[PDB]
Amino acid sequence: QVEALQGQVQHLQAAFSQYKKVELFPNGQSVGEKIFKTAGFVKPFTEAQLLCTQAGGQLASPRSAAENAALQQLVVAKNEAAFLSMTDSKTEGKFTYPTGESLVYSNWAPGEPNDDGGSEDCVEIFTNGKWNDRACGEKRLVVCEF
Amino acid sequence: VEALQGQVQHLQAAFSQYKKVELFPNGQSVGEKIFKTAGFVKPFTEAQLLCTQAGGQLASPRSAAENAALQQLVVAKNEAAFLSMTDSKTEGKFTYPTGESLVYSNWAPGEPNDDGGSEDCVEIFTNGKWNDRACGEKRLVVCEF
Amino acid sequence: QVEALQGQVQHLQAAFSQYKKVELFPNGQSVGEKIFKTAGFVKPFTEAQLLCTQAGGQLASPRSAAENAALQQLVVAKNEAAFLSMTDSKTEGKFTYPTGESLVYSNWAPGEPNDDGGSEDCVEIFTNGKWNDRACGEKRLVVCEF
Ligand SMILES: OC[C@H]1O[C@H](O)[C@@H](O)[C@@H](O)[C@@H]1O
Ligand SMILES: OC[C@H]1O[C@H](O)[C@@H](O)[C@@H](O)[C@@H]1O
Ligand SMILES: OC[C@H]1O[C@H](O)[C@@H](O)[C@@H](O)[C@@H]1O
Ligand SMILES: [Ca+2]
Ligand SMILES: [Ca+2]
Ligand SMILES: [Ca+2]
Ligand SMILES: [Ca+2]
Ligand SMILES: [Ca+2]
Ligand SMILES: [Ca+2]
Ligand SMILES: [Ca+2]
Ligand SMILES: [Ca+2]
Ligand SMILES: [Ca+2]
Ligand SMILES: [Ca+2]
Repeated sequence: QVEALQGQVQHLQAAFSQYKKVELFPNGQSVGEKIFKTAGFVKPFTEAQLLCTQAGGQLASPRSAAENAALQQLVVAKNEAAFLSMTDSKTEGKFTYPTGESLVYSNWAPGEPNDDGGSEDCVEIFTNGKWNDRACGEKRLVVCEF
Repeated sequence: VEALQGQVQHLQAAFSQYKKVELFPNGQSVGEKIFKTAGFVKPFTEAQLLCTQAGGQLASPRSAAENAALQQLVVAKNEAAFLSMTDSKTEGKFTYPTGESLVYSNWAPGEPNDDGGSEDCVEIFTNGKWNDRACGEKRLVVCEF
Repeated sequence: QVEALQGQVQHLQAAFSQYKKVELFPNGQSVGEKIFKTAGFVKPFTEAQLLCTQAGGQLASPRSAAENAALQQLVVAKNEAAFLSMTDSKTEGKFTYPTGESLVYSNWAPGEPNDDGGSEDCVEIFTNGKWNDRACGEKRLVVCEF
């Protein structure tokens, strides 16, 4: 019986693995156990953030060079800089994930973050993978992670 | 017979993650039903063909809960969508594709009104309310699975 | 534990069967054990090929009338001719799959392939389903198989 129930499960694993690859083409990227997926359009930080959380995930939060490179592929493909989840709204100069935890990785472009105009508390990632603090009111590519 | 339970556990976790990814950003889950928009507009007939060939049917909200779920997609695309119901067989009596009569409705004030004497299809607005409309018009294609 | 486990697998099978239909709508077509999926946009051959391979698949390669007809439904729906994976770049006049093996099926339009202008080594499929050898530098609908 187990011999049969397992043949059912392994058949399922096979079909599921194929559908996973199909799902990620062409708006997603898998890295480790995390999955980045772009919505394809642009929006202000607040709305971008609400879209991701309501979908059961959150805004892209690269925690390593590999994750950042994975996210960059999506930005490059859509040719639109994207918003990350991190902000320094609570304490100027100190960026944190939505959980309040401090960054464990960063890829700031030379000269950033600079809080230009005295009001750049959000983060965007360029097609070259570098980060820049930007005003939360600007519209950027929406990319969520799951 | 335990390493098999380990596989099922891994599958449940992975499949659960994949479901969320799939629904973003064009689908809405509610109960055992799934609404998904194609992202473009089409006349009723073509819109209906697209859903049936895909193994489903045009959105058919049967409760305040399903309508709210469907409303989220319409609002997201800012484009009214077609429902599956029509009164083309018997004017004034809207039915599902199967044939049964509506078990739920959310008509806007004064609707349905067969305006111009030619509105046998139904569209749902960004506000969730329904309006009977000419089937030849082009509206957001949303199917249910 | 079996009865409780048989219930889980049954639930998984039911949920998966539903999600396969959801996934294929509206850019995919399933035929046999193969799945065709269009990215929705056009690109030259080299760019198209890279996109599919990096996603873990390859450009559409219909190996039968059934597969070709399924691929045709996508091209018709997007109203855009697509690139297939085969080319005769190595040996002029001899089309092969990415693996180098010879074609086991073809659906050439009358008179094709004609290596027009002596520079057509790629293949495109029209909305009517026929094939035509074309210059790889042209932009065509991107469709991958998994
Ligand atoms: O528009 C804001 C933007 O302007 C320039 O590009 C730079 O000073 C950036 O650091 C800054 O974020
Ligand atoms: O244009 C048709 C449309 O006009 C108005 O919006 C209303 O009378 C609707 O009931 C009707 O369907
Ligand atoms: O030149 C592009 C195209 O022109 C005509 O349609 C035919 O000769 C085709 O074989 C050729 O590929
Ligand atoms: Ca999908
Ligand atoms: Ca500040
Ligand atoms: Ca700041
Ligand atoms: Ca800056
Ligand atoms: Ca009528
Ligand atoms: Ca009517
Ligand atoms: Ca009306
Ligand atoms: Ca040649
Ligand atoms: Ca040639
Ligand atoms: Ca030719």
